[PDB]
Amino acid sequence: MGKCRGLRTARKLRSHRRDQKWHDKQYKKAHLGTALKANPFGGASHAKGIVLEKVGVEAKQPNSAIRKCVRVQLIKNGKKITAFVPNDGCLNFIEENDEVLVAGFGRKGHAVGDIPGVRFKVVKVANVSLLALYKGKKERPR
Amino acid sequence: GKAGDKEWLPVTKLGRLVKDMKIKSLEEIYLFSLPIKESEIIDFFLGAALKDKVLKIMPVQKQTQAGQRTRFKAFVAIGDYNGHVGLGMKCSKEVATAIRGAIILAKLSIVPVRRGYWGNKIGKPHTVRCKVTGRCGSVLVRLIPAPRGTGIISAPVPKKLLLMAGIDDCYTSAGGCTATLGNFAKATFDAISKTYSYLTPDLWKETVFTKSPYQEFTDHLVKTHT
Amino acid sequence: KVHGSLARVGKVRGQTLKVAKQEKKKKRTGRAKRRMQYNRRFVNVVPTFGKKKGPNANS
Amino acid sequence: WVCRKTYVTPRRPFEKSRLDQELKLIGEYGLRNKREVWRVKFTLAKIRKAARELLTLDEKDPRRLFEGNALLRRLVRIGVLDEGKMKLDYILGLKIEDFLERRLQTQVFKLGLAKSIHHARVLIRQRHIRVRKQVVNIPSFIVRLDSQKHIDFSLRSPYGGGRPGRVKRKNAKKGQGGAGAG
Amino acid sequence: MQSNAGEFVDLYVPRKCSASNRIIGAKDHASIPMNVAEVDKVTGRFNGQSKTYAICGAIRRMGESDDSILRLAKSHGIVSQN
RNA sequence: CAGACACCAUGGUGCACCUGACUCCU
RNA sequence: AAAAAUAACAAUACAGGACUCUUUCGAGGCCCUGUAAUUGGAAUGAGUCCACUUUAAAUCCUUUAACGAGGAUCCAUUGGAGGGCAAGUCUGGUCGCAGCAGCCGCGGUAAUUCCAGCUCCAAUAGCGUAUAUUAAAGUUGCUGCAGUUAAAAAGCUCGUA
Repeated sequence: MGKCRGLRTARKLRSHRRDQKWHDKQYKKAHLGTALKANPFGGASHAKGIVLEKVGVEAKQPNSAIRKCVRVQLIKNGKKITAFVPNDGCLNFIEENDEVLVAGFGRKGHAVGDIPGVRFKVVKVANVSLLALYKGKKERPR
Repeated sequence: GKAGDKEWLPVTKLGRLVKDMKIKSLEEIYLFSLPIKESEIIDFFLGAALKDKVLKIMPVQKQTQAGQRTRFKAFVAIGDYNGHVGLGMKCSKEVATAIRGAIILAKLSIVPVRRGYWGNKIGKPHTVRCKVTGRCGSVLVRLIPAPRGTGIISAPVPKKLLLMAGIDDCYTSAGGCTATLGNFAKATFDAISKTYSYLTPDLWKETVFTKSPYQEFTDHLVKTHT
Repeated sequence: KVHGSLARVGKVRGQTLKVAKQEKKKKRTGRAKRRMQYNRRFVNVVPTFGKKKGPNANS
Repeated sequence: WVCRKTYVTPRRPFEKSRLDQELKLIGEYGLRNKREVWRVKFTLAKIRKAARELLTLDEKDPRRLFEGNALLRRLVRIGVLDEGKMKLDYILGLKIEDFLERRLQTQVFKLGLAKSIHHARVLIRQRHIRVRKQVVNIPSFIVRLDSQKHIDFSLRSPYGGGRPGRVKRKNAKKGQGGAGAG
Repeated sequence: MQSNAGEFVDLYVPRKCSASNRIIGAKDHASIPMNVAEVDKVTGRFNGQSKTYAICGAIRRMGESDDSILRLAKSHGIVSQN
């Protein structure tokens, strides 16, 4: 604790609370617009984008496996981002220039799992629902 | 086919007055504020509804000269749903030894909790009369009474503890460390024995300062020793 | 690090295969399904027997 | 223009003791899913707090009385509450199942052509009953006191009295084509 | 601690003290009565009933109980030379 | 209490795992 | 967003729980509920459909003559079982691979984390995801934060606002 308290200090605590609230990491970057600026989401819920390339990522230790991500430039955002590929046997559904609906994965701003720098996933590979592709409910028409 | 037995033994003046139907309830000793070293005194008096709750058997350990050494830190609580709850902690090498040890330690350590009313004045108590609290390593467990139909709005560890009291209507707000659950229940056990500790104006009517049934029965207490 | 070469996609899926199991009695739906879930779990015989299980436990 | 949800969602996702407790009320009263549990669960939290707020109001307040005596009467016209107690302390003591008994379904199971509460929901859903001059098709109907005095066969149930639709005819066709050999 | 007029909510009535005006609770240790025999009135051969005075551990752990019963046995009687 | 005192670098990896009941029927 | 279907219901039988007989056994004995072969009358729109209706005209709605369920039906889904987190110490495969895993984590061969089967759980005409924000959060603490050693008393003092 430790504060002034009187009958005119509404002027103080109006200044004092928010200026201490600016020290919050969650309050700062969300109100700097940097999450919109550094990340393509923050200003989108889903965003469609062209596959730049398919990136078969060997995982940095721990969790020894191969991640096999994909790299996407969005259309509304234009940001050359790398999205993780879930769904075993469905990196095969991806090509290059294979326009995908990307989403943030689970962290909304930082890396997940055993793999640094990747914070995105693809909802719809070829915009034809990779979930239904892994379920077999859809086939890739491309 | 296997069965258990019970044999009474008094080790104090109380347990003779227990076994001879001179002390009939813990409520006397709860008024008398006397020690109890026999969990069977409790078992002589209630023997029923005293729900045993094995909370956490957590494996704690110490490092030794040859590797390490571990033990099971079992948290067994007792209580009937009537205003009396207990707790035992037994740190044994086995699980069930640490369980059945802390079972009897819960039996010996059953304490009364004082239930009351929220804003009610009648209705056979449903909550506390007063907001009570307790800490165990910076984990503050504050309890706030509720009226009837509200329920025990709690973390799942005090929700069972407020259940065993019979405090069926309570609010919670806890601050501190988020993971140390044994310090949650031990801080929660501080608040429930605090229910008698708050001085109600109903408790301003003082008592007649009863006269030590050691001395009141010391001639009846002559069995092999007074 | 920098590496971007895929090696195996569906390596375990090409060697792990599936079948189906047909309804002898149907998958009952909605109303009489959720009605069935209470009465089957308790009153068939009324539970007098048993301990230490889940509904799928080999435990 | 204006709509709302009539069910509720708790803040705990998996509380299996509660999840099987909700399985009881479906099996004890004949419900569709946990939404029919959560529908009355949506109401009864507001009912106790409305009982709580009027209790914490100062007495002889018309917003405590005229609203409350309506709320006393509204809970008694449906026969869930009885007004022999008729104060806010006991309204804090009501429950879900007092309404479930005053549903149309259980009163059909209590009174009439229902052998089961599977069966009791069916007789409303397959419109065998008239609760008034009213084919009533809603099992969550929660009834009033007079409502339990006119539940009959419907006149669209051709058994127990009614104009034939196609079913007692089919059950006649079970003896006139099921037994008439064509 | 009681409820509505004739109805008693509490499980029991915990004891008190006269030195700190403070209750003696449930299982409180060094929380004891003090039974001091009524000795009688030059005829002698002490008369039965001991004068009781409940002492808590708090006034004991603060070391108050010596003057406290001196405020209870001298002040209330009976004691010679007082 | 109260006699004499030099430099000596490096080095590495998996398993401590979360509940109760006693119809051996003698 | 609201109502809430995709069938009950018995009979049968078992599998028993009281029960009654029986020293118990066991039998009788229902509540039955699953499961059996079934159904038996008994239904119902989900439909289809004359018709009345409807309204600017309609349209739907409701009204319906009439048809539309014994079965694998007129046949629900979407999520989860390594924990957190409910429900696979399943069955198979895989063998630090493929994948999975918000987090804590599996997989380096007798995989409860994979991948499936199966079983179960969960909600349910929804369920799941993404992102967003509100709480939980007394981790912004006005109520109500912490500042010796975890973040946090200015080098010290006067001294105005």
